[PDB]
Amino acid sequence: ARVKRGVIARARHKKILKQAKGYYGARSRVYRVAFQAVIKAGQYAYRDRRQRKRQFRQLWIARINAAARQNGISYSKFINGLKKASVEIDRKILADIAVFDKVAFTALVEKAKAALA
Amino acid sequence: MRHRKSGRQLNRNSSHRQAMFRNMAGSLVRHEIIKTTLPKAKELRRVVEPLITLAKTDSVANRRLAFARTRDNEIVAKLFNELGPRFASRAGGYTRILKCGFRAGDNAPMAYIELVDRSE
Amino acid sequence: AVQQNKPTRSKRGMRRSHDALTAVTSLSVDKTSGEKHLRHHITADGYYRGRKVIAK
Amino acid sequence: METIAKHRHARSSAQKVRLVADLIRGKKVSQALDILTYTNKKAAVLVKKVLESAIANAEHNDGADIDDLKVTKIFVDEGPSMKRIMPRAKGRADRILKRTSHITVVVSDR
RNA sequence: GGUUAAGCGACUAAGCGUACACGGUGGAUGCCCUGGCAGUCAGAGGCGAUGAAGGACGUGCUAAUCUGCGAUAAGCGUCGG
RNA sequence: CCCGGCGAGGGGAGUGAAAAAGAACCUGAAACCGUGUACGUACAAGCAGUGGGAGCACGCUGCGUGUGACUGCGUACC
RNA sequence: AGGACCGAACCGACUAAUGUUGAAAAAUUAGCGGAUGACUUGUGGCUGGGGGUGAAAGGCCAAUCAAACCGGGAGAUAGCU
RNA sequence: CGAAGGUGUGCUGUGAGGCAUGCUGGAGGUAUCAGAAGUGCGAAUGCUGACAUAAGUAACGAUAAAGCGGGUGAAAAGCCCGCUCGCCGGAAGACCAAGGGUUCCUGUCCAACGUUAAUCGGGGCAGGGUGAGUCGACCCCUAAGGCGAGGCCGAAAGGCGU
Repeated sequence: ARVKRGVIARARHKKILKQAKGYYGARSRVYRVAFQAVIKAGQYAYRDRRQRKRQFRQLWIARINAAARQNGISYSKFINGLKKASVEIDRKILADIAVFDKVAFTALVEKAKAALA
Repeated sequence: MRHRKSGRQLNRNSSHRQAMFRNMAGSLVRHEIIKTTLPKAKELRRVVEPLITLAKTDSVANRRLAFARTRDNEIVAKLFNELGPRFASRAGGYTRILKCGFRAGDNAPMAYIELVDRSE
Repeated sequence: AVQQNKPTRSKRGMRRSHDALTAVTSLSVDKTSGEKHLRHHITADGYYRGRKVIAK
Repeated sequence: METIAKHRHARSSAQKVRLVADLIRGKKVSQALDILTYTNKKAAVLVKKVLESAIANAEHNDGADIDDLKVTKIFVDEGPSMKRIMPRAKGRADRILKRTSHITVVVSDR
C-alpha cells in the first residue's frame, strides 16, 4: 500500500502560500520562509487583538482630555465628577460626543462641575 | 601620466609599432586608399605625411632617407616620381580620413585613409 | 570574498538600472544620395557630404 | 490585427537580448528598423530579423499596412540552456550554461 | 482685475515593491503498461571430446545495430498442421 | 505560399475532435525569468509583519477586491 | 690515470619571485648540483600486503601507505552527534 | 451533457479538513460502514532532478606580431591567394619505434564541438586512399624469466622441478 505525497503536500503548501499573499520576496514566494511568516503573523494578530483595546482606550482618553481642557477642566477632574454624578457613559461615547456634539460635551462638563462643587 | 605626450602605444612594443607603420605606409603609397582602424589612420598620418614631404626635393640623400624609413624601393620610386610632383604645390594635408563604420569581428571603429587627390 | 546573504531581485534590478542602451539620437541624411547614415560616417553606398568617395 | 514573429532557441541570453528589446518597445516599425541597424550588439542582428519577419507576415498573412505598423509588444523569454563542462585547476569540473532565448515581436497598425 | 510678499502645494520613476492577466522554463501530479516482485499448481533437473557455457568473424537487394543463422550462412530435405 | 543564408526559427493554408496534441509532442505543479495594467515609492533607518488608517483605481447598490502615505507594537525557524 | 676539474645534451632539485577556483592535483622564469660513473636510459622479466623493496626518510609498492586496492563477513560496533 | 489531475473564487467546521462552482484537462472516480498500511517532512553539512545568487563579474591558457590588397561568402581580424613584417632553426625542421586508430585526401554542411566569428577545422555527412622474394612482423636460434609429461613435495587448492 505505497502512498504518494504529491497531492496532499501541494495542498498544504498552497494553503500556507495563500495565507502568505502580499508579503515581500521569499516570504510570499518560498514555502520555508512563508510558513514562519504566517505563524509570526498569527502571533502578532493574537497580541494585537489585546493591544487594540489599549490603543483605542488611549485615543478616547486623549480626546476627552482635549475637549475637557477646552471646556475648562482636566480629564481626571472630569471623570471624577461624572463618577460623583453617577453618569455611566463610557469613554468611547464620551470621545464621540467630544468630536461630534460640542454642546452635549459642555453639558456633561457642567454636570461634572456641579458634582465636584 | 600622459601630460603633453604624443604617440599612441597601440598595445605594441616600439619595434612592432615601427614595423607595422612601415608596412602600412608602403600599402598606402601603393594603393592610395586603405581601410584600417581609426587610431591607426590617425598615426599613419604622422608616418606618411613627412615621407611625402621628404619626396618633394629629389636628391640621392632624400632617396636614401626614404629607403631607410620605408625599405621598399618601389615605394621610394613611386614617392619621388609621382607623389612629389603631384603634391609639390600643397602645404601639408596630403591625406584624408573618412570614418566608415565598425568591424564585424571585434566592433573596432573603421576608417578609410586616402591621398587627397587619387582619382581612382 | 563571498556573500553571506543572497541578494534579491530588487537589488539586482537596481544594479542593472544603469545597463540601458542609448539608442542613436538622429541619423544624418545625405544631400546627394538621400541615404541615412551615422553623422561623420560614410553611407552604405559610399557617399559623404554629397561626394561619392569610395571605389565601390 | 496583431502579427506575431518568433525566434526560438536563439543563441543569446535573455539578459543580452533584453537590452536591445528595450530600445524598440512601442515604436514605429520604420524608426525601430533604423535603431537596430546602428547598435553594435549581436542581439540587434538577431532582433532585426524577427521584426523584419513580422512586417512581412503583416504584409502577406494580414492586410498590407507597413507604414502604419508599430512595435506593439516585444519580449524575450529564457529558453532551454545547454550544459557543458569546463575543466579548472586541480581537477575540478565546472558546469557552464550556454543560455538561449525566445524572442517574440508583435506588430499591429492599431 | 495688476505687481510683490508670505503660507500651503498635485503631477516625476532611473529602478523597485505588491496584486492581477498573459507567457517562458521546468518536468511534479493524475491516468497507463509490452517491465518487474512475491508466490501456487505442474514440468524439468542438467549441457559437454557426436566439442559445451560463452564469444570473434561473417551472413540479406543492405550502410549500421538488434533477431535468426553458419561458407548449404534471415537459411537446405522430409513428414504432418 | 511569405520572411530568412536554397539556414535555424517563424506566419499563414491544410489534417485532425483538439496543433492550447507539431515530433524539444498526454496533463504541464513549484522554484526561477519576463510583458502588460492598478496602487505605492527618490528626507527615509532595523526579522519587513501585525493593529489603526487617509488617499487612489476598479466592481457593486458605502460596501467588496487591489495598493498602503502616516502611526502603536514588534531582534527569524530548528 | 682519475667514483679528477669547468661546462652543453641527459639526470636532478639548493634559493627567490610567480602561481595557489593555477597553463599545471607539484609547474614556469632566473639562478643551482652531477655530468666516464656508486652514472643515465629504452625493451622485457622477478619480488605482493603483517608481505615486498628500502646507500634507512616509516621512504616507496598505479595522484592512495605506522600496513595498498577490490569484493565479502556487514545493516560490525557506536553508553556519541 | 465531461473523471482523475492543475489553477481561481465562494461558503463551511474548534482543527487536521469538507463542500460547491468558473477556467484547464480529456478518462476515469467512487459514497457508507468495515479492513490493511511503504499513511502526513522544514531542517538529518539528508538523496536525486531543476533552477537561482555571486554577474554579464573573473577568465578566454606562454608577451614569437603583426599590416595591407584581391577572392569566396548572407556575413571576413582569424578561411584562400599575394606582398611585406616577425619567430624557431641540435627545433617550434625531417624520419622511426611505442601508443593511437581513419585523425590521412576530395566534395559538401556550420545545429553542437573549437574558450570569440567562422565561409575554416583533427567537427557532422559521403565517397576515395595503405600494392613488397629484398622494409618490419611471421620464420630459424637462444638470454633473464615463464610453463612444464614423468618426478619430488604438500590437508585440498597447489609449490618446485627433469
